[PDB]
Amino acid sequence: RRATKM
Amino acid sequence: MPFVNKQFNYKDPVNGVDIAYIKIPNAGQMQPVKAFKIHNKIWVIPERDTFTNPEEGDLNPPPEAKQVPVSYYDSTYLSTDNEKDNYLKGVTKLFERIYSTDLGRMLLTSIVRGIPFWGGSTIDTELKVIDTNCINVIQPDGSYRSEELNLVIIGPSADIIQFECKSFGHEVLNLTRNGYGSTQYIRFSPDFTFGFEESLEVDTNPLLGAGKFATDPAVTLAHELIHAGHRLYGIAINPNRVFKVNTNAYYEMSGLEVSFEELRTFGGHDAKFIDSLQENEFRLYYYNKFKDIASTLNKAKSIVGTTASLQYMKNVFKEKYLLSEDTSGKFSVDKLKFDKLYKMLTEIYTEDNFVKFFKVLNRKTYLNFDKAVFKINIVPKVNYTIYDGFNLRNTNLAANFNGQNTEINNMNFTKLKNFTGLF
Ligand SMILES: [Zn+2]
Repeated sequence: RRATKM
Repeated sequence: MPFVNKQFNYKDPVNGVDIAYIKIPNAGQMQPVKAFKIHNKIWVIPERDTFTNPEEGDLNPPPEAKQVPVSYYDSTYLSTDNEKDNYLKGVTKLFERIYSTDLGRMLLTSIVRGIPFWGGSTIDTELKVIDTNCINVIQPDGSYRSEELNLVIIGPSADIIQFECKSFGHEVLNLTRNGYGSTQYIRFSPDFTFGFEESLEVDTNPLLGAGKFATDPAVTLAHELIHAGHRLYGIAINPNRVFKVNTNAYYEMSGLEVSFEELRTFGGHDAKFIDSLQENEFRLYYYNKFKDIASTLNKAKSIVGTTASLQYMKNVFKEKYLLSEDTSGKFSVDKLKFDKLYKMLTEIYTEDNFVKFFKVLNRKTYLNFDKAVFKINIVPKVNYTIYDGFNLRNTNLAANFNGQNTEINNMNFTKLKNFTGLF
């Protein structure tokens, strides 16, 4: 996953 | 030699072999989509992903006051043949950039060898493939043939910037966590990239920065390929195992937890948040899984199908899991070899190490805040190359990561959305 919800 | 021997054009006529209409095992219905096999065991589908998840087939964006801060919607992206042609060429170029590095060659080699285990049979005396690790290819005569594959690169679903590794599960088996492995579908786009800030205190702050530097898309793809590697060898860490971030005040006030699987994948200092005891726990757990696969392989007597011989398959998995074989021919897992393979897949293949090989600027941690999304076009050589990415040699963009500097190399980036201050 490219990034967290941030 | 190149990783992709043919420079496919989206409009090239189908041949039923490496350019064909296919259907994926989504346990549902779908019209066939045009796909391209760019390398042994690897396919690219230039379509938005409305297939792997039936509940995610709508590309239309909900009302304005309903959208998540870090997200980007455009129902029309990747709908035309020209876009699909550029998508195919962009993805191909990134595979070449990755393959041109020693680390990339190592990772891709591991991925190709990581054939999902044949554990679909209900009787332990015969090995059988799991159909969800295959795709159905339309042959020249109009009939369908089942083909096993390890990886598929497909366009994103509704939220264009939510890149991730996806795979079909089993009724009882946890394929990505039981050593078996499963075909991986990576939602990804080479037509956009993200901004980050050069100062750590700014990059990890939700209120500062506009995203001055652009992430090299080759790193972004490598990140997903690393996850695919873990999942193909069935050693991904359960997403329920997370780090309750307590090293960032802003993360803390939001109670955000980041999975160990993501920290491991980024590597560097991020990987250190996973303590030694838990690290040993997982290592032993997967060692036991490789052992069970060895025991299952021994009980096997026959093979299902006539595509390959039992001797061939038993050997294909001996090479994948690097098992040992005694005089009688029985298989066993060797500690040294297991530790070496496990370490290669989890510690050598990391985002941080790829940054070193590409010689680019990149986020220093996964525990930061997104800044912006940019539209880009890496296909023209005057814009981006296999060897230098955006930092073109013998030009003003060669030094100091000037090619990734969106302010200096402004003609290569169009900012579509700012995320700063919206968290
Ligand atoms: Zn990730």
